Parts: sequence; structure tokens; C-alpha cells
Amino acid sequence: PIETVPVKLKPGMDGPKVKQWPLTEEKIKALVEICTEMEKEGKISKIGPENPYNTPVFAIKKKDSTKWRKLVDFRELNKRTQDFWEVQLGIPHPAGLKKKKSVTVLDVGDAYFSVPLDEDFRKYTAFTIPSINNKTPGIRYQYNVLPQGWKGSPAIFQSSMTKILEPFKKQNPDIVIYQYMDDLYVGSDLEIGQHRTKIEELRQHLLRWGLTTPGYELHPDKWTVQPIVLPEKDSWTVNDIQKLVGKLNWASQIYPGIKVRQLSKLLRGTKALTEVIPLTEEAELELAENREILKEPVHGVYYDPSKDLIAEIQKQGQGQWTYQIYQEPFKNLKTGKYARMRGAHTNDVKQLTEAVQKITTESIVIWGKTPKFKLPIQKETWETWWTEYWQATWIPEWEFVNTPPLVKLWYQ
Amino acid sequence: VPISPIETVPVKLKPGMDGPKLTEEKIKALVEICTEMEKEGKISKIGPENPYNTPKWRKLVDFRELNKRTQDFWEVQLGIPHPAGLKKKKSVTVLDVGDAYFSVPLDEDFRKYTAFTIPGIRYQYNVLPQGWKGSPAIFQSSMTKILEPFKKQNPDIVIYQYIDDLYVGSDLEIGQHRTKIEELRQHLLRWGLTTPDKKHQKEPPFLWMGYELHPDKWTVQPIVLPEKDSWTVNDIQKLVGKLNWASQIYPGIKVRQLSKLLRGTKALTEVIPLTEEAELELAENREILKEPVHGVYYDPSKDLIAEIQKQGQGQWTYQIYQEPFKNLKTGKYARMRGAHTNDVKQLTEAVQKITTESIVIWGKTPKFKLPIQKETWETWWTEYWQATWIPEWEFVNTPPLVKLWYQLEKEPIVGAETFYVDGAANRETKLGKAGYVTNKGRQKVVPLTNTTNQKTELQAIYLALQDSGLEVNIVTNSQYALGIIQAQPDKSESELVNQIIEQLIKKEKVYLAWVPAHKGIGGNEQVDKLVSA
DNA sequence: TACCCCCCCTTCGGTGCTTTGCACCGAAGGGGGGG
Ligand SMILES: Cc1cc(/C=C/C#N)cc(C)c1Nc1ccnc(Nc2ccc(C#N)cc2)n1
Repeated sequence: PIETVPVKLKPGMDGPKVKQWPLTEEKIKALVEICTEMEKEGKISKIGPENPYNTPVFAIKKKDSTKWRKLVDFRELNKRTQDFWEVQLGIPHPAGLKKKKSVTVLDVGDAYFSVPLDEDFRKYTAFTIPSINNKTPGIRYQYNVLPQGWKGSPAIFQSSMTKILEPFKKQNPDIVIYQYMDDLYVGSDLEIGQHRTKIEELRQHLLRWGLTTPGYELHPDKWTVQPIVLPEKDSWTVNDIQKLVGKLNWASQIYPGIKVRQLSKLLRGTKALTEVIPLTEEAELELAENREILKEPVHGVYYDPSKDLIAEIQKQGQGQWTYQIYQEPFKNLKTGKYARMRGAHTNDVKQLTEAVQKITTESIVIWGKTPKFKLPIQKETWETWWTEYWQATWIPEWEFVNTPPLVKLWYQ
Repeated sequence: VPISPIETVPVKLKPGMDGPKLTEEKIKALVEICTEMEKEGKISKIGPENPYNTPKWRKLVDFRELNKRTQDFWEVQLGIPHPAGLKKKKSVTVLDVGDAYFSVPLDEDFRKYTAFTIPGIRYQYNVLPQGWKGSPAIFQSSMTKILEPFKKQNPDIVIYQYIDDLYVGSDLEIGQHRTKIEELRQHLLRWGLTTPDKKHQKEPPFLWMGYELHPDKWTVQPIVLPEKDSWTVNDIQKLVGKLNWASQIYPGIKVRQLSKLLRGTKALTEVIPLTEEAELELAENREILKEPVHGVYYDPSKDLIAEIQKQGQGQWTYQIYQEPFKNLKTGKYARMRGAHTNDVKQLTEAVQKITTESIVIWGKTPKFKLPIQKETWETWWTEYWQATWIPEWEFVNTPPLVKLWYQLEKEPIVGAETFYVDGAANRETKLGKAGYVTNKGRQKVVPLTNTTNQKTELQAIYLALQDSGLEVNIVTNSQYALGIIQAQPDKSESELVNQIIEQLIKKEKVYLAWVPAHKGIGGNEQVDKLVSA
């Protein structure tokens, strides 16, 4: 056989030569066995010492399974080939997927295992398996078939994907099919039984064409921006009014209509924090007006596909995290909360990792553009443990905030 | 006609550019040696092909200009195998593979780019040259390709090529080692290579990269101890470097006070007068350095453990072992990460470093043994805003244990005196007014000198703490002081923060509240008016 | 006198908020073991 679509980088930019982080011994044995199995099948071929390019490689797992999966960091090759899979061969994104009822995610990775890659482009997709203690030089390989994790593979394979899924789209105009990497999102307004039946029908339809497949659905209806509410108290001391004034001063940027004129008249003197101060009628009216402002949606916050998405994350203790997706700060495109899944205090890197995987999936569903994370974590700790609990075929872009946030104004 | 049992690795050149245009004992025998090379198939004559120019041992040709012309290769090895991660071997022989460098055929088309026509005669390389940038990588990949079947049939044999040799290690005795050496000789000679060695064969311990490698132990080269009465800055730098190198097998090496002497002077000649603490640490280090200590090699059938100890003034030591008192490695961590920090953060950074280095060296994670109670770690991490995780570990009773010296309050203390603090300053005149006001009526403002808003506020809290009781509530207006004190520091780069911390040690209960200023809430307006002039 | 590979310590420039100081980081010098 089939035509190999010519793939070429932007002139004036070299390929990937970044190094690889050290790997655990088990994550090396599994990687070697997987690479040998793929070598016996012709998917990858050994490369000599004439290739100077390299990309990082890791070994991850999947829920309810015991076999490892090989993951390749293509964050630099994707940035270099952006033109191929964005402008010339982009993928349309529906504007009404977030308004659907249930979105189910399926894996279509093996679809890229049956298409050869460009002859000139085979050298850029080279990876290396290191060894323990740097004793014996790592085993190098390059991809023959289309690569998993490279964002250009959907661009090349959409031509065949359209022919595969055209009958299914024709028989069911009521559902929306979107593709992002090896992830296939099917959005339907049906019920649980109907959705599962349609999923089985789609699975057998894929099996008709030969797609190797050996609670998956999301619920966008429950995805609503968390509203900020002040806490009502039976007794209002000086410290409580002080905290309320501080929170309102912080939130005045988010909502310009917040006023603290009457709430300041109750603290003119120098009173002890413990002593209780009653509430006047003017202060009560202003507080009610502020709550009325708080119970409305944001004003002037418009999404912009041209800019880039940025995701703040804050730890609130007791296993709670608060996330904010926005393109310009103090102007929230989305705000939400997240809680753990099990345990009293089991893990914290695991919680942050799967929270990242949750918000990034939500942002892909809603807009399709991956937010740039700003993780409250040490660079060394994250890079050491970002993979042990990470279960995804693709990797976002993050930075680190070594800066102490003092905002406890999201969790009650 | 040449011969090549191994396939030739293709070599390209950088696009858009072409190839550019002696010895002492052998200056007239070069003709004879070139004829010998031609006779033994290494060299073949050429004709008028391309205008080039090139410049007991043998003549070596420099490829300095051509090195920047050949394509870029792969850095086959980048790190050095630390001896702790190695394995115990009962036999370690060395074979001479110096003459095999010219036995690796070059590419068919690249031979035309390597021509040494300077005597004019015709002469071009048909094999891997010496000094070429691409030659070592190609040679050491061909060696791996050749030796793959041998390692696949003999898995316990370990082969390392350091320079012009091949070190082969096995766990069999010498009598059975000779048979394996003969088998390897035949296997490597089927490609046309002989490896006779006499010089360094069976001569342990090898002095490799600065380590003496005994068959079952490893150590570092003896550390020279300077003993000059007066030390220049360069002598101190050499001493701290040698101590850092020696700390990998010698536990207890501290260099903080010695390294502190290098600040303030930049020239390389002055003799800085010593200090008592630096001399004490130097004597302490020399106490360990008198008796040499060696480690043991890693065993894959047993788990490994890593202990952590504290030495005071912000420095920790660690020993990674597999059997008690049989260490695998030792090390020290004394880096200052941030101006204000406590010892629990230092412990976290330390265990991070041990985990990372054990992943690099052993590929696993060791079970830690820390001098901290589980309750302290929980109370710190569950309340800290950052994210962190410590792998499987245990607690060992070993002073000085790490603990939080003081803790703050979440709710205001009932019946406790409430101080209001603030601080005003001018960026131009370096003037300062930092005082406190109490609800009961006590107002105390003191002139300042050479202070900045953050410092004025910090010492305003200092004044509030100076004259108060055990139960105190304090109200401030700066997020800088809130961040510093909520971080719960046990050390700092300034004396003011140290004094504040010392004040926090004595008080039984402390409350700190921040409310915005320049907004007319509470006594902030009153104290700002008081400190304005 | 080059030019590299890994480690430690001090220094400085930039960067971002905590906002004209101060904290944090990664690149440079010096040192150590070497090619
Ligand atoms: C890195 C390495 C350096 C030298 C260094 C060569 C030189 N000069 C020699 C050898 C054989 C190796 N390779 C390996 C591989 C696995 N375990 C070991 N352990 C091991 C190390 C030294 C001795 C000894 N004597 C015995 C066993 N060495």
C-alpha cells in the first residue's frame, strides 16, 4: 503493498535525540520481551550504530490486566510534525460532544500495526532499551509499521478509518464518533443496555474487518463547574468575618461585583478574634447580594481554540484535589473537584497521576486540546514516580510550581 | 580483494559538503609497513580519483577535518558501571584485542573518502581507521554482534571492553576458565581475531577508573591527605573534592564547614586563615581516612536496605547494603534546597536521591530505614500542600531523631492575647517602622535601620513574640511571613528568621492570621497610621 | 592550554510572585575519578 504517505519534518528542524530515564528491572525485562515479540512480527527492526536519533520508552499497565504495554514518549516528534497532523491532515472535532449523554472510550491501537511507514521517516522513530548499571549497551530499534503514540498515525489512517466506519455511521446517525490517538470516543443519548448493545455491535463490526481486540463509558452530564459558596455559620466571630473578607477580596477578581463595604463596618475597632460580633441588616443584605452574585455563571469567559489550555491543580488535604482549566488566568473555562477511590491514606502520587488522567480525558472530550498541567509536586519525585501508576497511551505536557499556594478557598 | 565475514555498517556524510584536503622511530619504515598492509589485504591501491590531502608503534593519521564531515553516530555508552552494582566473579581474565581494530571492514563507498596519498603514491584505507570519530562506535557494535552468540550460549560470562583489551569474567575456577577462554578464542577467530595476552592477565586488583577491583571486594584508590600548615583556596578545593570522592566508601565524611570557607574570595592565591570548626571537621575526616574500608558486591538472591542518619547543621549520611555491616555503598547529602526549610523536607530529598541512585545502579528500590516516627510523617505530609511518596520503609531508633519543633494553630485560642502587627518602610531612605498594637491597649513601635518591607514585617512578628505569653494570637498583613512560618522552618539564610523560629520554640500555643491591608478592616488601619510616620 | 562522561559546591543570571525583594532554578566556574 500500500502507498506510504511521504512524511517530512519542517525544514530547519532536526529530529529527536533526547535521552532516556533509567528504568526498573521488571520494566526492562517486559520491554525487551515485548520488543522481541514485535521483532518476530516485523513491526520493529534492529538498527545499527548509524542512527543518532532516540526517544524515551517506558512500560505501563492497564486496569484489570496482568500484561505490560510499551509506551513511547513522542512529545518532541509530535511537536516537530505538528504541521502533518494538524493543518494538512487534521481531524475534525464535533462541537456538541460535551452535550451528549454517555461517551464510551475504546482502544484502536492495533489498527496502526497493519500499515507500513515512510522509508525516509523510519529513522526518526528510533528507541533504545538501556541496561542495569550501564553495564551492557542498550538494544536499539526503529519502527516499521505506523507508530503508536505519534499523533501523525491517526492522520495517515483516517482514510481507512472512514471506509471502515462509514456503514456504522450510516446505520446510526444518532451517535457521534471521534478519534484521538488510539482512543475512540462514541457519544450516544441512549441508555445503559442500548449503549452496551451498540458497543458490542461496533466491536463485532470492527472484528469483521480484522481489528485485533482481546464501566468504560463516561458521563458528561455530571460534568458541571463547581460553584463557590460561602459557609453559613450559627455564630459569627471576628476571625470568621476576617476570613470572609479575605476570601471576598480574593474572589473580587473573578466576580467584579463583590463588595465588602458593609462587611468592613463590623470590624472598625480592635476586637479579640474569639469574641462574637452580631450581624447588622445592611451587612446581611450585602452578604446576600454577594451570594446572589456567586450563584450565577461566570461573565465574559469565552473559549478560544487559538490559544493554549492551562490546568492548575491544588491539593486540599484528606485526598481532595481542585483543578482549573483556563486559557487566561482568573477566567475559568472549567473548574472542578476530585476525590480518591479507596483507602484512608494509600498513595498521593497515584492520586495525582490518575487525577491528571481524568482531567486530561475530560478536556479532550470537551474541547480536544490537551491542557498544559501545572503540577504541585517536585520535579524529581514526579519524574521518578509519574509512570508506576500511569495508565494511558499518550502523554500531556506539564510544568512544576515550586511556589507555596495559600488559597484554601475551594474546599469547605 | 578483501574479506569480510561481518556485514559493513553504512556510513554517510553531512549533506552539502565534501571531504577537506610524523612519527619518530618509524619515519623511513613507513613504506615497508604500507607494503605490509597492502600485502595482508588491509590496503588497496587507487588512481586519480579525488584531490585529497592528509597528515614499536605505527604511524597514525589525523582525521580532524574529516571528523566534522562524517555523519553523527550513536553514543553507545554514556555512564560508568559503579562497582557496587557489579557481581562477584571467581575468575577475571583479560585478552589483548588491540590488533582487531583494523580487522573491521569499512563501507564499500566510504573507502574513497579515506585516502592517505602523502608519502606521491596511491594509498587508501579499506578497513576501520584509527582516530576516526565513527570508528569506535562501529567497532564496538561489531564486537557486540560478534559476541552475541557466545553470550547467548554462555550466559554467566561477562565481557567488558576497556580500551585495547577485553575483560572476561566468570564464576568458574581457573582450570575450567582456560577451556572457556579457548572456546572464546576459537569463536572470535572464526571471524579472524586472536587474543594473546601476557602483561595484565591474572593481575588483581585492577585499577579501573579509580577503583581497585578485587575478585570479591572493591575499594577506591588511596586518598592523598595534604598536611600543609597553611592552605590556599585551591588546597581547600582539592581537599573537599578528594573528600567527596572518598565519601563513597568511607562513612561519616562531613565537608560543610570546610566548604563554607570558599565564600568571599575569588582569586586563587590568598591563604585564608583557618577556623576552629573547619580544623575539627578536617581532623574528624582524617580519623576515618586513616583506616581503609572496602565494600562487597551485589547479590541478586537477597534484598537490599538503605539506612539514613543525620549529622547536624543540615547534612545526612546513608549506607546501602544487603547484609548488615556488609555495605554496598555509602554517601552523603548536604545540599541546601531553598532558603527556609525543615529537616523532614531534607529527609524526603535524601530518600529521593537514594531511590534515584539505586534505580540507576541496581534498577530496584531499596527498603528504607528512617529515624522518624510514622505519626510525624503522616501529620506533616497530610497537611503539606506538595505531593510526595516514600517507598516501603521502617523506623529505626537512632538519635538525633527528626521531628517538627513547633506546630501552629488552626482556630483562635480562647482567652489568648491578640497582637496586631505591621511594618512600613521606604525603598529610598532605608527607613523602617515596625511595631505592634494589642486589643488590651499595649502599643509598642521601635525605629528601624537597614530593613526592607519583608524584613520589617518578619521582625514585627518577632516583636509581637518578644513580649507575650504562652497562648498568643497574631494578626498580620503580609503573605511572605505567612508562607515562611506555615512552612515551619528549622533553619534559614538570615538571623531574623532564626530568631523568630527560636521564639516559636518557647511558646506553647501560637496562632497566625492574615487579613488584607490598605482596606480598612480591623486594626490594620490603626497600626498602619502608627507606623506611617 | 584541547574536547568529552558521571558526581559535589559555590555563584550568577534569569524568571515569577510572595511583587522592585525574594525565592527558585539551571547553567557556569572550581574540585574529584577518568576517556
Ligand atoms: C564493568 C566491568 C569492568 C571491569 C574492569 C576491568 C579493568 N581494569 C571488568 C569487568 C569484567 C566488568 N564487567 C562486569 C560485569 C558484571 N560484573 C562484574 N563484576 C566484577 C568486577 C570486577 C572483578 C575483578 N577483579 C570481578 C567481577 N563485572
